Amino acid sequence: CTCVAIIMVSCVTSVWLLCRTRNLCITPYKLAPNAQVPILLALLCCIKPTRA
Amino acid sequence: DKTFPIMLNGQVNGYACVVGGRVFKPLHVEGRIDNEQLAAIKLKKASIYDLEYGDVPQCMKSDTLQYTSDKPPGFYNWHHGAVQYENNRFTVPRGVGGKGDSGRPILDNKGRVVAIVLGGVNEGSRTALSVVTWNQKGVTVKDTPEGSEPW
Amino acid sequence: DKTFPIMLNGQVNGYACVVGGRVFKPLHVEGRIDNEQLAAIKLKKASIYDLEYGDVPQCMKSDTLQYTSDKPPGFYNWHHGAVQYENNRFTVPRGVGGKGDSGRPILDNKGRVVAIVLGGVNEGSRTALSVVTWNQKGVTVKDTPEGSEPW
Amino acid sequence: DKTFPIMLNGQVNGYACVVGGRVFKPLHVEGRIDNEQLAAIKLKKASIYDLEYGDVPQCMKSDTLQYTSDKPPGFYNWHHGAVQYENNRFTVPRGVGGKGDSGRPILDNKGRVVAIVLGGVNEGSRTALSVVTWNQKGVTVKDTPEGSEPW
Amino acid sequence: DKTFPIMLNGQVNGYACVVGGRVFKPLHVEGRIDNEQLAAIKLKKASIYDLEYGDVPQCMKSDTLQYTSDKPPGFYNWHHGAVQYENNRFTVPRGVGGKGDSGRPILDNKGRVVAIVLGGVNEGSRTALSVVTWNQKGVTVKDTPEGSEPW
Repeated sequence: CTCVAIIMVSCVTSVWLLCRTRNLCITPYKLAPNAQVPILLALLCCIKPTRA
Repeated sequence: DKTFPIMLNGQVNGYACVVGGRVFKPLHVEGRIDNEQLAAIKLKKASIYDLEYGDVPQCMKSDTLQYTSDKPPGFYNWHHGAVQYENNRFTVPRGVGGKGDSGRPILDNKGRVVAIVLGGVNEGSRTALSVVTWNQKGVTVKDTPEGSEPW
Repeated sequence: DKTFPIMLNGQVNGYACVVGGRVFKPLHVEGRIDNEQLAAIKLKKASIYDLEYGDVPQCMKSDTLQYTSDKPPGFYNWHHGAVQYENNRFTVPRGVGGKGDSGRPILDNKGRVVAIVLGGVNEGSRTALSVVTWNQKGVTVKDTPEGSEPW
Repeated sequence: DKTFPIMLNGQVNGYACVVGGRVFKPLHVEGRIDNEQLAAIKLKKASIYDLEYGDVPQCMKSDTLQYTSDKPPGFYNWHHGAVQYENNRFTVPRGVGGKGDSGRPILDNKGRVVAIVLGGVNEGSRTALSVVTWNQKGVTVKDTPEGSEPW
Repeated sequence: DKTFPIMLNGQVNGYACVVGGRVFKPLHVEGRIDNEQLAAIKLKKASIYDLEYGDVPQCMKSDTLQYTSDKPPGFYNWHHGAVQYENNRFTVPRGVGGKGDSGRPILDNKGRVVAIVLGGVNEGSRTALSVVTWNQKGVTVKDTPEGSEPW
């Protein structure tokens, strides 16, 4: 019971670290839709595809 | 230009600007926009880059166009006067730089918005404005001089 | 006249008309009546007769009066033109009858309302109107052409 | 003077005058102040004088000075007439003093507020009106005549 | 008249007036005096009455004669305007009430100082001054309004 609490706490901590990186993946580029996006920062590190 | 202000207890303490597709609002001010269409928008909080939501429908999009790259340091338009600096903001005289003047856009000679003011009340005889802009490739940056109180 | 429209998300999508004693609003549209006097009145459901409670205050009652039977074919004025028929409304030419025209009363030459437009956006060569009507002896009915899309 | 009237279901029901030190609003009448600056005043109940707590900010206070006691029996300018008495109230021409228009201040020739009306609808050919007043040394005393009626 | 600004780091930040019998200087400001013969004045702290020691010799005595009690509410010779009330200070308009001009006296029509200002930066629409007065027989009184920042 102590073991399964450690895995549950560490899973929701790393995935909130990754979600904060996910939110900062797109925030410098949503304010300017006219700016081009690199192909490295679209699929490998971040998730978003080319749109519009 | 179309710039709806922000009302709180009868007085005006901020301004909300509209660019192509998206609606801007400073985080430092609290209140409701006078446009009832803009009140139903789900504006979300974010970091210093001031990300909000442009959830407006199709009938009034692209009010003005945001200024692209290749920025010269010459003349630029402003609501209370003129600014003439690219890396920084110009030392505008007094009158402008009081309280509740946040969110006012800075336009170009073709009517293209370049920057949005956020601070820099007064820094002596020379007043510097803390604005957001795009540095080289359209990536939104935030430039803040020293001693820039929220204005 | 006295016809306060309904606004949802800051956009006019329907019109609510007041007849003697009771207010009539189409229930296939959504929103809120902009009058603060009208918004304090409860709403009760019905059929597509589109009934709303007539709990109006004393200072405003008997604004527009309805028209009974013995209705001629005649010529009846309309807010975007004219309609000249008795059994149905006149099939008005195209362009007239866009979106947001529901709930508009059709009046006589003496100001007597004889119909309230609900549906019938497109009806082939000319657009017929799906209105509510008072019959040959004072009972409200509803007339619909086939293939009438609602507003 | 700048006295904001009360609003109830559109029509007026009374006048809430503003005197320096404490704003005056009759609790005999009902409604809400439509002004946004006076809507933030906390509604505190009081004694039989029908008084509202004066939580007005001090900058827009004392714009209307109030007359002290020991008044002369001379002329006083009512909003729709003139009153000439000291202890009792002089007769007003008939017709004025209906319903839902009380709370209007009785001023002097110097513009100072002398008295705040609360009653006096119809009291025969000689129109007497129930009022609050300052008796001899500044004591706020309500005087109501025989057979008084609320306004 | 005869007033001395206080020299602190090159800019003016306060005014040190002189009354017949005893000189004055605001305690909340600091710096150096602008007179060679006032450099021997013993600086001391005191209570909220703003009490200094006027040990100047007879060579520059009897500059500004003081005024007694029973001050009329008429006109007064303020340096940037006028004051027309006795128990409270007159509501001076905007513009006046900046910063760093404490200790400025208020003159009478007979060339007599009646008061010394201390503070009241800004209150909003009007401005109230925290000033010293004499109540009934010559006893020194410090009078302050609510929310008076030193000025």
